[PDB]
Amino acid sequence: LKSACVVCLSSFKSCVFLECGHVCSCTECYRALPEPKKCPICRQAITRVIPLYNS
Amino acid sequence: GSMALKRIHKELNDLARDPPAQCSAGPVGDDMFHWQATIMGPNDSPYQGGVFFLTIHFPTDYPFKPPKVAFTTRIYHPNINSNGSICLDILRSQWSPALTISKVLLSICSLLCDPNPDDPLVPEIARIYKTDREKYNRIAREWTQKYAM
Ligand SMILES: [Zn+2]
Ligand SMILES: [Zn+2]
Repeated sequence: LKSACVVCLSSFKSCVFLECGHVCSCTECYRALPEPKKCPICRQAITRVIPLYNS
Repeated sequence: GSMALKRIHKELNDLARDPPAQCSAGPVGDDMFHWQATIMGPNDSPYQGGVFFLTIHFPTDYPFKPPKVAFTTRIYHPNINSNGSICLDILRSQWSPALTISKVLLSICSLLCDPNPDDPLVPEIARIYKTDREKYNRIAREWTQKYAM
């Protein structure tokens, strides 16, 4: 249907990273990201996460 | 088991259904953390008709850390070592979990098409690459002929 989480390739993208604005990850993998959490696409610091009421 | 292993397996499935253009990869035996890749030489390069082999070592913490990729086939290139070691940004500091082996191979092909002499891995080949482009192309073709094909 849609693209899968860019990190695990097994789940639907379920949230948005701020401030870069990428929708690329699922919640769990986001938690898996090592601190300091950086966007898997542009490596900018993730300062806020806003869930997608999708999937 | 690990997240890296599941990542490598889903990545293997994506490669067995959507293989990258002019590229392929897979497990050397039963180990999932040791792969072999094949890049057929790009047409926008003195590396044409040549088939180049690479080795791939995945880290225990793989998607969060870059894969160690090296050439098996000898090659005449400014950013490629005699040890088959590759000088590529996305394999070092520009790495990110988004990147995949598909994207890495495609990037290496792009690196064969258009080298970066400003950050050379073989100083002399880089110097020839930006003084005598004919000599570079020529030798590259020859090395493509005695090792690749
Ligand atoms: Zn995920
Ligand atoms: Zn981003």
